[PDB]
Amino acid sequence: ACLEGCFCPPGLYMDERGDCVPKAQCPCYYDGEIFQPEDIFSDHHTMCYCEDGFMHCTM
Amino acid sequence: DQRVSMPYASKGLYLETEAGYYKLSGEAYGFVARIDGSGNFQVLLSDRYFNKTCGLCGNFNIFAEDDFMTQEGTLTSDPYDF
Ligand SMILES: *[C@@H]1O[C@H](CO)[C@@H](O)[C@H](O)[C@H]1NC(C)=O
Ligand SMILES: [Ca+2]
Repeated sequence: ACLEGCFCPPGLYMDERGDCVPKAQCPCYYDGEIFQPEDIFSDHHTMCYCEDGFMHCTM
Repeated sequence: DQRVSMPYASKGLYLETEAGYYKLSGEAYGFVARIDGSGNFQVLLSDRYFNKTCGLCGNFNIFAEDDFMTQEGTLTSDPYDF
């Protein structure tokens, strides 16, 4: 719905640590794992990275 | 970081100008680079590195479809993330 509470402007999205931040340093939550904004990441067979909040996996 | 004059020939790398366009030769190390006035990098390279040099200009093989083998070594469909 259209709820009531404490938000912050649209350019800013919420961080875990009480502040809200732009989507530049908005981490990824891949498989639960809280990856930092720049974490290149791969097993032998996959290839994955966190860009701006979304987790860009390939194969 | 020290700006040198031109031409220049240290360490087996003659740094010359040919046809009004700049050249960098490494015939001992098997390559010849150059640039034009507009700016168009070019790299001539021997047959010694056939199926060797893997990078941004791809391998020196015969094929042309398989010459995206990443720094891991992975045939990719995208010419961009490569
Ligand atoms: C290139 O070298 C690789 C690795 O040794 C080998 O697997 C492949 O068969 C070679 N390809 C050609 C065209 O020689
Ligand atoms: Ca090739």
